Amino acid sequence: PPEVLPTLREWQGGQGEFTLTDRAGIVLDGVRDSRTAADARRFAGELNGKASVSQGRAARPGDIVLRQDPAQKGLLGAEGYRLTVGTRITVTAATSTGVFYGTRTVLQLLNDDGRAARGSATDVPAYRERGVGVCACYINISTQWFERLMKDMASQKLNQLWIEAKVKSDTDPASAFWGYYTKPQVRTLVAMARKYHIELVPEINSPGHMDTYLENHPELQLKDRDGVASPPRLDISRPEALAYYTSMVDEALKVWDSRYWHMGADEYMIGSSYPDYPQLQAAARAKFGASATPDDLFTDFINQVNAHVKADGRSLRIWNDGLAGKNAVVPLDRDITVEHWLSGGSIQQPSSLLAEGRPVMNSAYSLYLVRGGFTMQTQKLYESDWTPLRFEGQTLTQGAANLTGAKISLWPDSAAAETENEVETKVFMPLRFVAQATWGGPKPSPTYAGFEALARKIGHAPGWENTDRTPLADGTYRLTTGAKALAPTADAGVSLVKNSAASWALTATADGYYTVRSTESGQCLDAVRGKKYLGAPLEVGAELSLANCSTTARTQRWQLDTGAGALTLRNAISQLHLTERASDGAAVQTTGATRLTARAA
Ligand SMILES: CC(=O)N[C@@H]1[C@@H](O)[C@H](O)[C@@H](CO)O[C@@H]1O
Repeated sequence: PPEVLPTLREWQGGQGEFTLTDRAGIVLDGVRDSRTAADARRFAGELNGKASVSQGRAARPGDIVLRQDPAQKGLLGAEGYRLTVGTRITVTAATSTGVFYGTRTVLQLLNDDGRAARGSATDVPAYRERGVGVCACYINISTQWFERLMKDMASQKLNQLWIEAKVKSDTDPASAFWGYYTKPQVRTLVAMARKYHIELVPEINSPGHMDTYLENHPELQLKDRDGVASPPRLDISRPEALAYYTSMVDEALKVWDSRYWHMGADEYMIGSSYPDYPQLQAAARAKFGASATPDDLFTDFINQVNAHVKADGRSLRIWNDGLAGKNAVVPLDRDITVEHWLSGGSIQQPSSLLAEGRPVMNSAYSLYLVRGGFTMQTQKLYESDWTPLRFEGQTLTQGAANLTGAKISLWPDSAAAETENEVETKVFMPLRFVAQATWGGPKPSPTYAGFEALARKIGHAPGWENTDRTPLADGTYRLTTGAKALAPTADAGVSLVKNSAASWALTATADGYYTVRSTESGQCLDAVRGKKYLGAPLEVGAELSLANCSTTARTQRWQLDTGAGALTLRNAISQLHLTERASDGAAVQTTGATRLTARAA
């Protein structure tokens, strides 16, 4: 079988080889489809040489034929294709997506030497949800980084991107504090996902983990028997609580424009806490009788969100850990997808969830990457023959129609411990592994070493890189705006100082940033002031400063964002830019930027 990733579901080999010559063309000989044609024009360019795209002439030996035939939808589904490698290559699919995935395989087949052994496959995914999740909460993850991830996902036939993030709110401006995405930024991500055949699954977590929204709304916070508020927890016994959350959901769904909504619902309450929340107890018993629990009120709240989003043709998803068999009266609505990440205690088992007839996704903790914490051990998973049947706590003995797939999940828990560019490096093999496990073809090799070699040979998606990480040669520069230059000032501060001749040693790092070191003091430009979340300096307005250079301080790493006349400096961790403070000229971090001209010194 061919060395492609994910591997083909089957392969019937033949004799001979297809070879790409400068005579080859790309032939679209099915239905007219502008998306398929645009994708095909990119594909034609991603091959060596100069292939033209046509949709009027018959195919010929040596051509790559892309045949979109909607009548094949029953056989091939929305994402499958039929590949023939002969004297010509033929990809037959029912949809633009299926043709695209076929062309991902073709690129890999021709990568090494423009030749491919002959044969054929019907290649259809074993699972319908093949995912990566990124938690872009507290911190901000750049849109350029997301575009690169989407290209890489698409190149490996992954089709689902979960994003937990705050949208800068017009509905509730008191929640609009960094990190967030603007509505234009969200629409940019939406456009990217559509282009790369990826479904976005946005999340605002509720009714736990709401500290990023409830900080300025103490009236909505859950109180215990002692009267003590839990800042991250919404009081679901208050009607104003559901109204608040569904408002924020509505505002986010308008811009994300996704079919799915993920409301989270992880880490809200456990039964050992029930003596301390008699008001949730009371509210539950009032509604659902003498056996009802706080978990019944929780499940009901989720079902209410379900009804809300279903009214606008959307579908709901949650994490699994709040399903612990204590909802005595109120079952979770069956058309809510449950993403299983955690087992233990009385948490409901995968088998039990699947037996209930709901969609269940495997989002195992084992598939997590956590800044400063656990890293998915792809080698071990490969060596132990991990598949989506292997949930935390339980391995299923057979498949199920309602097991949707799996995803890897990226979390920022110790947010200053690792840059997004370092996470990008770390996720390379996880991404290929979950793509392989969910597409569902046979292993290319018994052991991991062969898989890894193949993955690294293929490398990133064609067109992956979307930035220039090293726009300045390493050296000493003055950084100027008008009459001012960046310079050291009082109390380890840095400012834009009129008529200053100060200069800085800029040196690229291995992870796509620069250190910025004062030629005067020898100290490094850093972000260590202001409010921290998850250990990271995320306050807009916080002053920048100088500190002893450190190889481990990720807050000393700066991204150079380029223009023709000037550049801006973005902190790797905070994702805010160096900005001049008007009152005193101090360099501070904000969502704007001061444009600086680099002048060799
Ligand atoms: C769904 C999920 O992973 N929930 C939480 C996550 O919110 C948090 O970052 C982590 C801290 O260790 O605990 C759990 O993993």
